[PDB]
Amino acid sequence: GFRKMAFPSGKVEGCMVQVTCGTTTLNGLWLDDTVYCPRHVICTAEDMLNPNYEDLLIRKSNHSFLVQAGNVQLRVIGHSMQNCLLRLKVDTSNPKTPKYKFVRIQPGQTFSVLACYNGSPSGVYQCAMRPNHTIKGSFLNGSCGSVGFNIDYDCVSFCYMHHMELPTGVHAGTDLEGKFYGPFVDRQTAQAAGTDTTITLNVLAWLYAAVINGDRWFLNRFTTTLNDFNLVAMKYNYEPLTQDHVDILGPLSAQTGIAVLDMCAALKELLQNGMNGRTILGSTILEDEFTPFDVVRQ
Amino acid sequence: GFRKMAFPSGKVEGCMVQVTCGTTTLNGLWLDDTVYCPRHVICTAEDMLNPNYEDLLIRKSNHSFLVQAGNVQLRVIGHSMQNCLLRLKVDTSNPKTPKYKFVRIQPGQTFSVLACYNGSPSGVYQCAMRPNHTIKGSFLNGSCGSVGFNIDYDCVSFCYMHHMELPTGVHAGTDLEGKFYGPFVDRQTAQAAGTDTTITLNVLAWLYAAVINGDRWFLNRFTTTLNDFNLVAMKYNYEPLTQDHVDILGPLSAQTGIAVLDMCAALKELLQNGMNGRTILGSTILEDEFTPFDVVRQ
Ligand SMILES: Cn1cnc(Cn2c(=O)nc(Nc3cc4cn(C)nc4cc3Cl)n(Cc3cc(F)c(F)cc3F)c2=O)n1
Ligand SMILES: Cn1cnc(Cn2c(=O)nc(Nc3cc4cn(C)nc4cc3Cl)n(Cc3cc(F)c(F)cc3F)c2=O)n1
Repeated sequence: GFRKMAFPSGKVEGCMVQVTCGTTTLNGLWLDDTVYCPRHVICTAEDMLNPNYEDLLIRKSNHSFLVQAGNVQLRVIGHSMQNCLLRLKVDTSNPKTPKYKFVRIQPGQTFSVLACYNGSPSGVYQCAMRPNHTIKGSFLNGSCGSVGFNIDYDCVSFCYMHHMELPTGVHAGTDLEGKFYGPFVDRQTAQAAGTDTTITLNVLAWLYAAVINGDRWFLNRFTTTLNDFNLVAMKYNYEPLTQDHVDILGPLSAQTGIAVLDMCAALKELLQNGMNGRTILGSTILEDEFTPFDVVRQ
Repeated sequence: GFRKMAFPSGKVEGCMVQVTCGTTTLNGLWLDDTVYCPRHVICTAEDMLNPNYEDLLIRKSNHSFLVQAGNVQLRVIGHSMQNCLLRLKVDTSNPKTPKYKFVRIQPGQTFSVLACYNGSPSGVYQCAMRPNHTIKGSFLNGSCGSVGFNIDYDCVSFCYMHHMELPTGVHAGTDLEGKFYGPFVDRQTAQAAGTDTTITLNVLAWLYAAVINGDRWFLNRFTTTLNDFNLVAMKYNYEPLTQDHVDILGPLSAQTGIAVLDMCAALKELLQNGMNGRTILGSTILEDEFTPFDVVRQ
């Protein structure tokens, strides 16, 4: 019974606000007395290609910022720019602020997204940071500033602030210090992501999950070293497997009785021969956004 | 970017409590001054096969119910049984109760699930009521009493309270009046649902979703009648299509400009010739847990 599940979103929902500059508007994140939002909000339509953010910013007063939390207008007391984020100081502390921290997630790791429009939460889903530092999100116009997060105990680890859609339909954004994931810049120019690779640790977890679910037609009796598997994997644009990843897969290996390198030998034959029309957990494509942690939990 | 998306769960998270009788514990739903929970909580481990709930309930008083809303304890002031649910009147009106309704959902309709573990939310995901009145959910031990719901403009429509997992790994529960979906009874005995069917109206809406998102390869120049299509549907364990179904699909037909019976002809070809190892909206099976409403909203 494996499926993508999001963390409950309530702790983030009480932090979503709307931020408007003139006629340009997007989502912002209200923690304590600070509102975080993409600095792109200070662009007019003409500014959106080739903006000079330091010029646009110095030309702004606090009153230019219209910050709305539901029915309530909050007043910007002060404002500073931090990389590609604005930090708006505001006259009131959010009573709903959860315990939180700002983290920089790593490729292969998952998080929940609260997709938001004009400061209003719309939906929640899980997705993963890709090796090429984009995310395959589900985002419409007005979603700029929507936030990605994980929850451990009662602490929300914010890790993603949505900025833009790339021409291929994938998405780019920043951490909550405003540093972009990947080689992107916040301008309305056509930017291409590098070629993507498959998250091997997660494909391996998925194969383990399929074995736990009773499907083992892809297992074989070949052996491989880590080095020889990594050489094959890179020829098929799969990420090489580190020994840390082998350690991460330890619990699934012990539960199923299939040594990590033996599952790699299964994967190797799948990569070289394909699936001869067979399916795994019902699909002909190897899923790579289900983490070992997700498998173990479900 | 088209994926299953759950409603933001904040309004439901504020209603989740833990209910314990002796050592038996599960989740309850706290609305105004009432906690709703499965009556199975009044079972000792020895009672859980073939219990007599009328017998067990008369032997308890308000004191025997321990209700915890996080750190706070709520005092039970009264109690009664309604079908397979207990209604516990409490001390305190939940200050966080949203605008809400209780609805009974029909087969093929979708809802979000807030999976909970002994009173604490842990995950959220979208699923559907199967034609055979079970749910293909993701529920672990301790999830009894978790709730399913939809949201329409600040009003939460509760439609499902989780009770149990069947031998096949699917799930069974009640509406918020305590009446089970399907042929099931709340006791720890092996029970089976009827044979399931694929939700034709949902597959068709998902094919429209694909057309809108650019996936056009499965279309053909052909067309079919309702009666001939249903001859194919029965042979492949799909639900028969009705004119109401066709009427429901009108807006999706208009937006894409593909007549409904034209999409049925494409579906008939997909069922008969299988897919070519190609994908529709990223998946390699015909998805049937998106309603026409879901496709529009996304
Ligand atoms: C299809 N899609 C998927 N994700 C996105 C996110 N996204 C967005 O929501 N808005 C953007 N531009 C704006 C236009 C506005 C018009 N008004 C009146 N107000 C607006 C505010 C914004 Cl932010 N963009 C484009 C974009 C946003 C950036 F932050 C950036 F650095 C470069 C960009 F090209 C956008 O991608 N849309
Ligand atoms: C793996 N899984 C998938 N869904 C479920 C839901 N589920 C559940 O969470 N609990 C159940 N039995 C209990 C045992 C308890 C032990 N303690 C200390 N407290 C307990 C409370 C419960 Cl409810 N069940 C079984 C079950 C629950 C019912 F409500 C019912 F009518 C029949 C049943 F067989 C269960 O399925 N677990």
